[PDB]
Amino acid sequence: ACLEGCFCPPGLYMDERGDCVPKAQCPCYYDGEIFQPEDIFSDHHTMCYCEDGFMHCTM
Amino acid sequence: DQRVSMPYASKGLYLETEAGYYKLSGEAYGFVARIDGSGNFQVLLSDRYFNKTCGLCGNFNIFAEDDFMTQEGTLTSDPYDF
Ligand SMILES: *[C@@H]1O[C@H](CO)[C@@H](O)[C@H](O)[C@H]1NC(C)=O
Ligand SMILES: [Ca+2]
Repeated sequence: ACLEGCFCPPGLYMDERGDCVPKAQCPCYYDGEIFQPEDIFSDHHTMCYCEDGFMHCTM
Repeated sequence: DQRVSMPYASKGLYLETEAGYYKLSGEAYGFVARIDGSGNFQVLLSDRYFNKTCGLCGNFNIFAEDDFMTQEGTLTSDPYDF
């Protein structure tokens, strides 16, 4: 719905640590794992990275 | 970081100008680079590195479809993330 509470402007999205931040340093939550904004990441067979909040996996 | 004059020939790398366009030769190390006035990098390279040099200009093989083998070594469909 259209709820009531404490938000912050649209350019800013919420961080875990009480502040809200732009989507530049908005981490990824891949498989639960809280990856930092720049974490290149791969097993032998996959290839994955966190860009701006979304987790860009390939194969 | 020290700006040198031109031409220049240290360490087996003659740094010359040919046809009004700049050249960098490494015939001992098997390559010849150059640039034009507009700016168009070019790299001539021997047959010694056939199926060797893997990078941004791809391998020196015969094929042309398989010459995206990443720094891991992975045939990719995208010419961009490569
Ligand atoms: C290139 O070298 C690789 C690795 O040794 C080998 O697997 C492949 O068969 C070679 N390809 C050609 C065209 O020689
Ligand atoms: Ca090739």
